[PDB]
Amino acid sequence: KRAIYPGTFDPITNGHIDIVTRATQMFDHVILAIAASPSKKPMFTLEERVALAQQATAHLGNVEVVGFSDLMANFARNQHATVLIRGLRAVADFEYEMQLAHMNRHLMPELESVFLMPSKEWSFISSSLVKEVARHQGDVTHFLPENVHQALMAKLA
Amino acid sequence: KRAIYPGTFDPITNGHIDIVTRATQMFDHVILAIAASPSKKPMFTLEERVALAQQATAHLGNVEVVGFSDLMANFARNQHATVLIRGLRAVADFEYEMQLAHMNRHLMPELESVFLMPSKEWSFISSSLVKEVARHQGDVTHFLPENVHQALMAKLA
Amino acid sequence: KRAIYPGTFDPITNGHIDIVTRATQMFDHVILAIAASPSKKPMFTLEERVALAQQATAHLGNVEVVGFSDLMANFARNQHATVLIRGLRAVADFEYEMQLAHMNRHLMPELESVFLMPSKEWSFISSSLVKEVARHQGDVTHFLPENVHQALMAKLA
Amino acid sequence: KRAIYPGTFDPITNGHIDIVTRATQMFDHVILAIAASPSKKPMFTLEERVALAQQATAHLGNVEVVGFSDLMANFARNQHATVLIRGLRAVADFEYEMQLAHMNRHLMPELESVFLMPSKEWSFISSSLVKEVARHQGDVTHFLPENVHQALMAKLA
Amino acid sequence: KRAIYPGTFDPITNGHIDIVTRATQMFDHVILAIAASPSKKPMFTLEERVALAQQATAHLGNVEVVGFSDLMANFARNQHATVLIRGLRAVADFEYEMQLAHMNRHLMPELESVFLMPSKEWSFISSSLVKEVARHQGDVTHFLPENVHQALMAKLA
Amino acid sequence: KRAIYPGTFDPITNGHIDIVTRATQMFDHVILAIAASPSKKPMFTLEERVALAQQATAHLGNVEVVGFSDLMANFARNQHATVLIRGLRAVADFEYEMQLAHMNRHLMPELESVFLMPSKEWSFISSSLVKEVARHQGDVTHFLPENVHQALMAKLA
Ligand SMILES: CC(C)(COP(=O)(O)O)[C@@H](O)C(=O)NCCC(=O)NCCS
Ligand SMILES: CC(C)(COP(=O)(O)O)[C@@H](O)C(=O)NCCC(=O)NCCS
Ligand SMILES: CC(C)(COP(=O)(O)O)[C@@H](O)C(=O)NCCC(=O)NCCS
Repeated sequence: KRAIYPGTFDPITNGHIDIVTRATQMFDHVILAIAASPSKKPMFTLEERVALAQQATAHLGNVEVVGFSDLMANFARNQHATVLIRGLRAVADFEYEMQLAHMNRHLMPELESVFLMPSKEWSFISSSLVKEVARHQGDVTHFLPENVHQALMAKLA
Repeated sequence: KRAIYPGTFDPITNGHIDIVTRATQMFDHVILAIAASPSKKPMFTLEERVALAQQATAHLGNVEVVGFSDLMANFARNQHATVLIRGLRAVADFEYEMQLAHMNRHLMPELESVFLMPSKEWSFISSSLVKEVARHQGDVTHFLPENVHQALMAKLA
Repeated sequence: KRAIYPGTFDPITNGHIDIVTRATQMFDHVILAIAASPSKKPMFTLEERVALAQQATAHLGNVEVVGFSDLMANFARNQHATVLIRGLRAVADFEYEMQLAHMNRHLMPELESVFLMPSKEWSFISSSLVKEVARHQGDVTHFLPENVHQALMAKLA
Repeated sequence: KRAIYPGTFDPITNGHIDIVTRATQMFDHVILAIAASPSKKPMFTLEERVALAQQATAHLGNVEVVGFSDLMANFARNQHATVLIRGLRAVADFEYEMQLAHMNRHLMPELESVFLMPSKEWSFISSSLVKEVARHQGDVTHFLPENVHQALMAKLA
Repeated sequence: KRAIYPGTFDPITNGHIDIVTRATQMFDHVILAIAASPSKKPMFTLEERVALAQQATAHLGNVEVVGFSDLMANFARNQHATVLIRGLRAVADFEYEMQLAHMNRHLMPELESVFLMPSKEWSFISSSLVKEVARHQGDVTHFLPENVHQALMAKLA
Repeated sequence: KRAIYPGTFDPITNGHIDIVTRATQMFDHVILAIAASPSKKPMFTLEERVALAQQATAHLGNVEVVGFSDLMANFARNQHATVLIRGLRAVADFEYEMQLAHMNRHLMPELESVFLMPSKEWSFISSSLVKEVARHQGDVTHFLPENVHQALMAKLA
């Protein structure tokens, strides 16, 4: 059972770690796929995001961090993934998640979308807000792995 | 991995069959657990709902149908399940799901709640709606397993 | 074009009057159909709700008030209606509406469900809320047609 | 400023304690008003719910617990309150809140409805869920004040 | 009865065709109005969008495809439209649709907003996602009229 | 009791006036804080927005209009505010408001978020839509204070 957990992870947060950890307990191998070509230019580059994610999940043996470009479904297919991990926060855009799941099912029926729920601790935060806050002189240490915290300070300095 | 798909299944519809089927393709064994749910004054008795579900899933070798009146978390632990399956078809079916999911996580942290999405075909139906239509002699053959439709027909009028 | 505005109308409020009025300006004939809805244990009998609605819409020459206990789709077909009217005032009043709408489309595909939006003035009221307030002797004259308020006053205390 | 926190509190949970506490830090005096709510067939009698709330808030010197069967707006006016407190933990708990809020504003315009947000810890619980879990002998000590848990234990089984 | 169905239609999809077709069955004349001056620059130009829409609705006799600039309400007024067609997908932003409907009612009270529901087949897809997917090497043939499909390939080539 | 009511107020609307007025009736001093460095470039400059807001709230004695940059929470802290005013429209993005409230609670626990509800009159409009409409030759006089109306005409001229 190969599962894929795609996203921009710009940067990876404790919420992401929470989700991927829960996934590794259900599936044999989990590919943490980092989107290589966003439309929004990232705060961190693909290479940086991959490095941060690799370090943050170094302790997770069955987790593989890999960057990818173009369509996520095409990458999942080539990686032979049959499970698509999606984190559902309390503040998630449910309607959007439904569009995404149905579109991905259309593109690759053999890839089953599964939604996991993070701890209440990370159920109300998003990478978008974390960056915004950090960029505006706010403390977001609590939401990030130590390595990501150190990298973010250098990035905003 | 042993997964438990809990619900009232009063009656089990094609929507439920859709969800349990996706579950069996993902996990080794799936226990479709039917709760007594007396506070809901079910149309069919627990024994009836169990028989209907057993027949409706006879073709699924990895599905085991069982009834229970225990606390969901205790039953899951006692059934040796570590994954809890629930279907998501609408926003309303999200806030309520998070409460149960977090409550179950509190009672049994190792029980991971997984949410699956049904086919577009069954995204707008529920046991409740099917029963209401049937109570008015409307054709619901399209939404129920054969044995269940017969049972529902016989149960009414 | 013949349109049918179905509901329990227990009792019909100014919100309903608002919707049916917008309906008459759009379609040639509008049938305000009151469902028996026994499972809801209506405050007023079907006969009472029909009389209240008839009086409350006496000024609307294109509105016909009728009661029914049949399957909504069959009644619509038998009334020669091809448009089904429903009001939308909130998100909750959307997911539930889509289920009925898709179920009715399944039973009678030529019956097109149309959703209208009430005035801001009636966007937060419902028959249920009005009754609850009235049960506590609160002033609800503002939300109900004159004849309906009298009837509600008489019905209670 | 005198504020009134109305609800059924059947039973009062740690979530309610969280909300009322935030209320006392904001307003001089807070009246936790427990509605009879007979249509809800409360588990505990009004007298019982009042006693449970009184004990659960004994440490809060600015909180006054009272029971009422009157129209919420009239009781608020008669209690000389000008602020109405309500907690928000989910979307569902928003559309329903706006209806009551606008209805109360109609009955008593000077009564300003204020919405507070509970801690993440209590964002997914409700009296209803706690009771359902307790009816199945599940451990709910974590979500209820000590005296309330004892009372709930004694009330059941 | 003249109805207007406004949008950017960039490009027109099967969901749009579904909605406009349902509209032509209720109203005498339907103006498929294509927004001429978006803020987001279109994938296809206004002229292209009009050509694609005209071809895709060539079989619909009472449909008129027309481009317009500035305020939709001002165009509707000059076109003497009294019905404003809005498609409501399951994944629609309901709150936004309410803002839009109320703003348009403020601008032109004589223009009544009517919401139609597409088939379940097109209830979870948006032009936004279709473009995104196509632009990233995904197959979206299923969601577009043949002529639109051919035009999109040339556009992305 | 010092409360802060932050926002971009670009420009200030009747909805904003409604909310700040309700706030001044509950708290001793209200700081209407205008965001100085948005990401979206404003229609009106910070200086203009402050001037417009000052004029529009000139009649409100306990209201202080002040511009601020960087993190709102840091400004609130330095201003010694303990109440954070948030307006909740019927068309509000509730999930987003929850993210914001929780993030701000993390940043400054002593700042309590309180949500107020505007009149039904302003419950379905946003500054975003008002600007869009005005920019496209639509009448938005009804939603703005006279001074803001005059300033907007000059701005778009
Ligand atoms: C049956 C169900 C899964 C709900 O499913 P439903 O929406 O199909 O009725 C839930 O009510 C349940 O778990 N019941 C058993 C009693 C219990 O433990 N309840 C607390 C659940 S958190
Ligand atoms: C009465 C109503 C329109 C619902 O309206 P309501 O929200 O006003 O109670 C619906 O329950 C109905 O159509 N009842 C008739 C029985 C039926 O056919 N039910 C299936 C509807 S899909
Ligand atoms: C008790 C409550 C505050 C609702 O709270 P709840 O969600 O905790 O049950 C409401 O039902 C109420 O105000 N009841 C008193 C009767 C009344 O005036 N109802 C109309 C309220 S608009």
